[PDB]
Amino acid sequence: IGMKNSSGVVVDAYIPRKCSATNRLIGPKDHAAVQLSVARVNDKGKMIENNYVTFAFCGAIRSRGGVDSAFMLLAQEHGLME
Amino acid sequence: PVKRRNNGRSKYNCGHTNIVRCQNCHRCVPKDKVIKRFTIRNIVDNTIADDVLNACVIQGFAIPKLYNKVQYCVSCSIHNHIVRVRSREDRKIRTPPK
Amino acid sequence: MNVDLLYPDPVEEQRKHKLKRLVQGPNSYFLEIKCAGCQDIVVVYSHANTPVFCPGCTSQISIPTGGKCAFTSQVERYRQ
Amino acid sequence: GRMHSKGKGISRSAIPYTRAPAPWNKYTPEDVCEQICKLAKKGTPPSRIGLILRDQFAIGQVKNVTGSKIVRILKAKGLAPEIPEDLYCMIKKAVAIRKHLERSRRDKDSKFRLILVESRIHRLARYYRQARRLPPTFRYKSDQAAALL
Amino acid sequence: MRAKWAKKRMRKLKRKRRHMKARSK
Amino acid sequence: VRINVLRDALKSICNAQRIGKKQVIVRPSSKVIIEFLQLMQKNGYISDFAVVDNHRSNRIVVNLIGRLNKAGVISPRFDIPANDIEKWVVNLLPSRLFGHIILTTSQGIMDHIEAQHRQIGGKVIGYFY
Amino acid sequence: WHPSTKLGRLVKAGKIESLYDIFKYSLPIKETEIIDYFFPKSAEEVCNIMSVQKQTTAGQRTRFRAHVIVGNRDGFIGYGAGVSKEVANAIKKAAKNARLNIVPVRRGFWGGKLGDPHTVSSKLSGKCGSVRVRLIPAPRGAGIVASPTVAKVLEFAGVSDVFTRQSGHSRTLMNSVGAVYNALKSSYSILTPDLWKKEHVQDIRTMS
Amino acid sequence: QLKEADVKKMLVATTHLGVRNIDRRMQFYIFDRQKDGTFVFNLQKVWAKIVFAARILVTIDDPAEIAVVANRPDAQRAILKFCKYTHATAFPGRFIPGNFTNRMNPNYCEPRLLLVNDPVVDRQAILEASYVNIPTISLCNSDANLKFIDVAIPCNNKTPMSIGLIYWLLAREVLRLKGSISRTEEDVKPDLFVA
RNA sequence: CGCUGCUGCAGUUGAAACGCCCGUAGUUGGCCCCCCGCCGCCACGAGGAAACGGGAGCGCUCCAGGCAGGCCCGUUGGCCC
RNA sequence: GCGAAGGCCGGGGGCUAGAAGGCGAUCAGACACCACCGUAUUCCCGGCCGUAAACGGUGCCGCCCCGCGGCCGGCGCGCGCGUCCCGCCGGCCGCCCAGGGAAACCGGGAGGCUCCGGGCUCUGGGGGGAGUAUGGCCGCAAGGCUGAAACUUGAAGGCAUU
Repeated sequence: IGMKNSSGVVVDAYIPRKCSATNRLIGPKDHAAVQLSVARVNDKGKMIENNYVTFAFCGAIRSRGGVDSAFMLLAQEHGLME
Repeated sequence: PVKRRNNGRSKYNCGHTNIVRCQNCHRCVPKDKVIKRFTIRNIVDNTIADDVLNACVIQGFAIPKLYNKVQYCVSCSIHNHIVRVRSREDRKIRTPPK
Repeated sequence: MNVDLLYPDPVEEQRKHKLKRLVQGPNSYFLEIKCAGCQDIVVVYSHANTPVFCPGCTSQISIPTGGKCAFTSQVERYRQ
Repeated sequence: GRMHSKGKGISRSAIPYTRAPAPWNKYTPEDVCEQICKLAKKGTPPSRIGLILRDQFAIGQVKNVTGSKIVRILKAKGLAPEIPEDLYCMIKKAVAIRKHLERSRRDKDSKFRLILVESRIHRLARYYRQARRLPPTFRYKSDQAAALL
Repeated sequence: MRAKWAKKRMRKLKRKRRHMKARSK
Repeated sequence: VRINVLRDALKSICNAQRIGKKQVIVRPSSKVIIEFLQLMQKNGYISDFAVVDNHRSNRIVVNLIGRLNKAGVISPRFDIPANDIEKWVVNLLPSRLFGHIILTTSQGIMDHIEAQHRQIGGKVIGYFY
Repeated sequence: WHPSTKLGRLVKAGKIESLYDIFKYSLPIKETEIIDYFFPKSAEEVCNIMSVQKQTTAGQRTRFRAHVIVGNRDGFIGYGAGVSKEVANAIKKAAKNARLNIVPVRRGFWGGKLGDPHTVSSKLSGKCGSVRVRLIPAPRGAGIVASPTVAKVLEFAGVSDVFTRQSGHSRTLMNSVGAVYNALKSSYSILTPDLWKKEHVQDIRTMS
Repeated sequence: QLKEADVKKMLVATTHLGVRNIDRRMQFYIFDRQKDGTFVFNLQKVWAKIVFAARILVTIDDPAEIAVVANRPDAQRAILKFCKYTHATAFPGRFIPGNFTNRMNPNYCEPRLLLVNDPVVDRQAILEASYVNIPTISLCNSDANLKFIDVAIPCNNKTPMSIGLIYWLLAREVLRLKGSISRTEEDVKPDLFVA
């Protein structure tokens, strides 16, 4: 990722996360944006497995209210929780 | 500024409405903008209703009601307190209050 | 639900207008129907507005309507 | 949008994807072409010839069953309308409003509809004259329209 | 209605002016 | 009347991205819109585009990955000299390195960067960044 | 320094470091101390001060409005606004707000890609009231081509090359400065093909 | 993972019956309509919601950092029982404007993730949570705005028995998913949660 | 001065949508055939005055200049418009 | 070609209101408002006129565009089945998330526009002078349509807030 310089080393600086659902860069002042994590579980003795898939949703997505449907959809297509 | 979306009138899909006159002022007012409060009252006041009801020699006749649609011009309505000047916030309310 | 486009729901497509659809298609069909006098089946449009006469009883079997043609005599159902 | 009105409506006809003849239908191209020819003997207009084939016979689409449209069948037999039906139907309407106007001189609304209908007859005639489906000599006037119908 | 009253005043001047031009033809 | 098919298609593409949807349907299919989508797909702005056969004028379902900011059409198709393919770049797109103007040329409908190397000039179809 | 917000505690702790990692997580900063901890820059300039009045039974009541732009000379810009009955107090509120809204600037190349980033990363657009601003990437020799107020914001930003176009009542400094700030603030949310690749313990607020 | 005889659990809860107005965002969770007008949710979709809220819940490391809010009087006993089982801070009645955006608010708080009983009267909590990057998880009936609500749980929210039960099913799973309590076994009847 | 707006203005209330409808010029036209004929189009050609402008070389003491100069490409005075 | 009202012309008609006129009360003065009487008018037929805050102060055709309603006219679906229910198309609308805008607000646009280019017409370019002068065309007239300049001036105006 990053804006590479002619020498082949990224110059840029901080790299913003992109919202999982709509791929709009989460901006520095996107205070509304949140990045919750869903816990994978074992077959039986369901327990936190020490690794959480990480999912980001920007505030514009949040305002639409689409995050809840997109979040459910995101797990089912990606498997993971659903 | 435009005070009301309605424009003070209920004209929708029309260019002209039938004129009516203020009952008090006699100003010609398009039917859409008239205040139009219908009233169903009693032929005599309640204070006289008891005495008239006792007076009648007929077996079961109630004081017969009077039905009139009062239509008022805007000025006649605000002066006679039929309608009140409200705040920009409450101006939107449409339900008959009180 | 992951329901998407290019492969859409048939029931959902029917409710949508014939031309506002991925493929604009007829909303009308042909009807196999059987008259009281004659047991042979006459194929008729579902929305015939034309006066249509039975091949048997002289009177027309088609009553024209705003949508689907109503019938006056005996009725069969579902053309095959 | 309607040419002469501020009205928007869509009530079209949706031809099927299949351009091939239906299985239940038992009419050969000659069988329906014969019906088209006898319907021309009755004088029925091609819009009605197409409707009659659709409902009394089961040929909902003529071009699917045959290889050509009703007027192509007629033109091959040289039995097509001399004045294309669309113009002719407008001309009937223009004379019908004009007849009513002769009795009533105060129907300004009726007069207005005449200007719109007449304007279509002129517009369709210029296209028909350019295509040569109409003789170039043809002119729709108005007073002489009664004879033209 | 000062605009409607200005137009009427303009008209009663233009008619006077039109009369004056007519005296000299 | 529907004079510019491309404009309607590209505004629908950009409106669907602004809400954020995975598939959009374009009401009229034109071989020029199909080529425009292809140039964008090769560059990676968009994904698969599917042309449903209406048997009338056809439709297109374009899959949106979410990376397109503004895609537009310059109407009238104006005539761009080769010594002006650079003038259009600064007026229309953001940064010389990012963004693509498609211009039709006798050689074909190609992005400006390719045309600039070929030393050719054509007629602009539209800007996708 | 007494920290209050989780970030304020972590910054003093050294658990959370570099403003760039708080901007990545897009979190608000509620204490100017966090900006002071990150930046030991010895640049803060008050861009104009304006007297404002409210008619009352007495008459006009004068308060002053001050706008201060503070910028680490390269990569982060902050513009802040504040009010009070005396100008000095208002300048403090505006300057503490200016730090409490310090934002990153992407800074890319006009096309001379080689060493240091010299220009805005793409066309930058900002709108405050009527004022609408466009910052255009420019060749290295060509400098900051802008009006003296919007040029100060660009120096404090450290964008060496920029062609700026300002349209509106640009005479309103609050709006002109705001519009350039808005353009620079959104520089880090526009997708470019170089950020098209994809990607809990790493999270900044995960620390608990 | 719906079990056997919900008739004495979620169907006894009346969690399925929702409201007479349906939001577009709640259409998937809802199924059929009764002639009187009520819309009835689908219970396995609510099980897939119960475990899903639990997944975000077992992600946060300190449960007291997670908070839970309600303004509904019937809700008070339920949130408190949820506070007794999982150790999560309570926010009874008014959330208080500026609780999350004013340091000078005497109770300035910063919950890692928020839980709101409904977007009907616990709406301020969802608005403020947006300003400070705080996720929102909420139980929702059919007429529910999902604006700023990151995850939603179809939940009657009308019956006190339904509000309490939703929480008991939710509370059991988060303890079972952390593993702190046993899982997949034969405990309190949610009647303690309901008031 | 984007207060003339091709780029690039504005017209609900700041100035400004004709009261409406038909309508000729004018302007604008859905999708559609891979292969050429004429277009426009675009690329590069020739061929076209210098001055000027841009530009090569050159210390008029610097300079505005001027084509000079140095034992020298066929020493220059190119080349672009 | 049509085009409210007022007006005009040649006839009919003439109840009601009622420009003008007259009048009683006012008030410093009202000749005005208010009361009373009242001519043109109102109304009809045959022509003129060509104007209105002729308004949604929003040209026309085309596209996508977010929910939740009401009404309206067709059409179809379900069910035992009722002017029920769900849709579809077309019209009238309310509220509105984004989006936009100087805001008011608009969102069936005033959105998809400084990130500025779907097509066509019309109009504006600080305030006045002035919609005047003059010429033209048109009308019986009233006037309509077109339409300046000399000259004067630092604001006029929009929408918000105390």
